[PDB]
Amino acid sequence: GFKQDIATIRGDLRTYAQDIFLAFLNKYPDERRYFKNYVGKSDQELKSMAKFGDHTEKVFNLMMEVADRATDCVPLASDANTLVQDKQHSSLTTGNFEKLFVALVEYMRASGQSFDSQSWDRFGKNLVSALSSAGMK
Ligand code: HEM
Ligand SMILES: [C-]#N
Repeated sequence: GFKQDIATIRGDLRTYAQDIFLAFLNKYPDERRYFKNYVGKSDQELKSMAKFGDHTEKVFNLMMEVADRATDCVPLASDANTLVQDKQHSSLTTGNFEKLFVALVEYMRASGQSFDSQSWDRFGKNLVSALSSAGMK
């Protein structure tokens, strides 16, 4: 279930973080231009970049924290607010986050692993709603 998935993802955090983030940029190429140092690089070129590994680790580390603090796949309003008030995410709309979770849920289904994809779908949707409520457009 959801709680086991957080353990699975944490167990190989860099590998999952990089793969899902890559699935996200490739499915939604417009989102690549938010990350200027990732423009014009192939999957393996990005995986050879130290800063890509580091960034993706930190993102999925935080996502797992929010997921672990969540009750029944609903994240904390203060966790949502953190994402909304952050300098780096100030010029985003909830649409960017929705796309990340589509790519994440798709990835889970296409993998061979027994991920609880429906719980991650709910989690994504509840996070998006919590982002709107905190003032994200
Ligand atoms: C729940 C989902 C997300 C989480 C948990 C998250 C978290 C983070 C964190 C912790 C950082 C700082 C990493 C560091 O210190 O290097 C960061 C950077 C950033 N994120 Fe996100 N993020 C999420 C979704 C998104 C989305 C959907 C976008 C837009 C496509 C986005 C755009 C950015 C940008 C532009 C930066 C700054 C780039 C840089 O470090 O040079 N984030 N994010
Ligand atoms: C943030 N990626």
